[PDB]
Amino acid sequence: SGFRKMAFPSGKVEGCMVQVTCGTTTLNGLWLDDVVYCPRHVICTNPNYEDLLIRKSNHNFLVQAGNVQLRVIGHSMQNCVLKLKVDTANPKTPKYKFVRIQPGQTFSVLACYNGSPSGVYQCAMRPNFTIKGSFLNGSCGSVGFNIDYDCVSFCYMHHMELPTGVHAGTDLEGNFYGPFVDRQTAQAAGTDTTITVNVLAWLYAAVINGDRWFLNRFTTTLNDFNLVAMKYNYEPLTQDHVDILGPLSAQTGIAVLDMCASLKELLQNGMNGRTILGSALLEDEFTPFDVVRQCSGVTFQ
Amino acid sequence: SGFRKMAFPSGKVEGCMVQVTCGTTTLNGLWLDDVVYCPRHVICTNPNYEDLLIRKSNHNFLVQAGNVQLRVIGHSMQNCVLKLKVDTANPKTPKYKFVRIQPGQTFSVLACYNGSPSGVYQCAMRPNFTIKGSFLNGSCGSVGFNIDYDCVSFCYMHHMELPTGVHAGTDLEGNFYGPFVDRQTAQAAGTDTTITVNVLAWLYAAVINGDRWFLNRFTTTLNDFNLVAMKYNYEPLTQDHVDILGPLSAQTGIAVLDMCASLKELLQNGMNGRTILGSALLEDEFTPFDVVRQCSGVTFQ
Ligand SMILES: *CCC(=O)N(CCC(N)=O)NC(=O)[C@H](CC(C)C)NC(=O)[C@@H](NC(=O)OCc1ccccc1)C(C)C
Ligand SMILES: *CCC(=O)N(CCC(N)=O)NC(=O)[C@H](CC(C)C)NC(=O)[C@@H](NC(=O)OCc1ccccc1)C(C)C
Repeated sequence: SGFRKMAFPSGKVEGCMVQVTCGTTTLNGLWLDDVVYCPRHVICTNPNYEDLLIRKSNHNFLVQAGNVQLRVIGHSMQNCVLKLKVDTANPKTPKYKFVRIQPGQTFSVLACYNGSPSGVYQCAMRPNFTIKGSFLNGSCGSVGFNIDYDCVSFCYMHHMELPTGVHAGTDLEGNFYGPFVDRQTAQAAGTDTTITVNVLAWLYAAVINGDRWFLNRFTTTLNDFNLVAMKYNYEPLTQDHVDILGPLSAQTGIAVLDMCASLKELLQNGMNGRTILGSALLEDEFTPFDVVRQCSGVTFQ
Repeated sequence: SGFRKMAFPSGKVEGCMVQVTCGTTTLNGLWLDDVVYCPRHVICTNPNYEDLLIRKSNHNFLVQAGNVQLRVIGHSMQNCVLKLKVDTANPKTPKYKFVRIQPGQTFSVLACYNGSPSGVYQCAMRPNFTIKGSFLNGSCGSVGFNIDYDCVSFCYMHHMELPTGVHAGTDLEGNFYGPFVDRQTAQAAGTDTTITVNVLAWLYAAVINGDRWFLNRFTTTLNDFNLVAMKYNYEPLTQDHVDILGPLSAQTGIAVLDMCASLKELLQNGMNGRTILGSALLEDEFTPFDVVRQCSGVTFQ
């Protein structure tokens, strides 16, 4: 027992991280097979990146993999990522896929500086397509991922920090999550919501772990719950959401709509001093899969 | 910016994890050079472990390192750990040290099942020598660690779960943290406290990240603060604690005793609906070093 914001082991990703330097810009690069993927704003000197990239050579790009020079033999822009063809394949390349995630889904971030792993932490993709990350200068190029047995599902690469301290990047094809662009404009995250199905998943994590004080005798229809959800800036709850909670429902014996009734009183009455899994807030950054994995015993290799 | 419960990259530890099986017990083993360290209750069949270990052979112990058999050529008890001498050194052994930590200090846990990494998360050693971990059956043998440049400071190996859902283990010499033993008795964690210097470190993390609403014009002496600390089951604050916060003090310009005054009103008045770094609680599982590392940019390799 216990419940913790837990990341995937980072070792498979640590082996793909590299330092890309061209001009006076240094950022992080992701090395898979013979390509280094990195943010295109590593390119020298409002920008017309196609224009600025024709102006570059291969030798402009200094790729450090630990202590080893990586000779770039080609380059190419893919949306907002750069793809640097190097003469050596990464012998540590894990099995991988580039998969775009939905808001509501979570991933682990390996924050990196100068191609060196710094820390690992778990995030979710916010309804407004930002992420509440932890990133300093030089962190761009650091990737978000999930593991599924032995396969690394790369889903995010980090690009910029928005004025609210939240973070914006792209999937690994260079397509930004959300209405964000890799320049300097007055960009701001849009109004965010709470991920209802994630909060419900976490209430089931609380019940699996013996926290039951918020449980209750009441029930409610889907439509009535949803009337209280929007009132509190919570995402609508769909029937699929309810089916995805089925396993947690059936394991704890609490009907999904019954757990909704409890979320209703929690939203309407607050938490009256108590805590749920050591939190005084309704946590929304655990999916039903995260809960089932942490409270069943699933591994990865 | 941002502030997140961040772990060290786990890759260096992932490479040391192995599955130890003897009898019908399977747990996790830590493979460094030619020794596998593991909890001694892997031993077969209230126990007199010296008695039960003379009754074992080397071949009793099945060590799996991924897909590879590891031949045990010797064994030995060290307090509550077992040391299994194997015929092959771990070529992935990082530079390491076995260091015992103090309550108040933090570490990253690589939870493992059957010798396979499952997740990584950040913990602290509670004042009562437990840890609020996240562990299921078969997790014992999983280690806690810190990284310092390239060196892995192993500090914890996990052994058991206490009735409150909190966790107890040993440093890597087999000496338990706290008055806990590796058998089945009516053991229970003792009354815990809050790590004051850690909460103050986190208030500075909040101020470094733009959360300032709890700041205030007031000051207080050390003795007066400590009168309010004990009243709220908070650890006493020593002068050394204040010196260890010096850098955070000097970086934000807020005197340590001034930050104490703010912690006083927070304890006495609560948080009045607001949140600090996205928490509705006063967090105590970040040390001053954790804050400085996350809000300066430090890496490890
Ligand atoms: C690649 C460098 C890096 O490490 N970045 C991540 C920084 C972080 N803390 O997440 N990325 C940047 O520093 C980028 C570099 C550009 C070439 C993309 N710049 C930023 O993220 C700035 N943010 C920003 O400009 O957002 C748009 C904006 C501009 C003006 C007013 C409001 C919003 C940030 C200030 C460093
Ligand atoms: C090594 C097996 C393992 O995975 N463990 C970690 C379990 C966990 N969730 O952290 N360890 C155990 O299961 C140990 C095995 C013993 C051989 C050490 N057992 C426990 O942790 C039990 N806890 C326990 O007995 O605590 C003492 C106690 C006994 C009776 C009443 C109150 C307290 C636990 C019930 C599995």
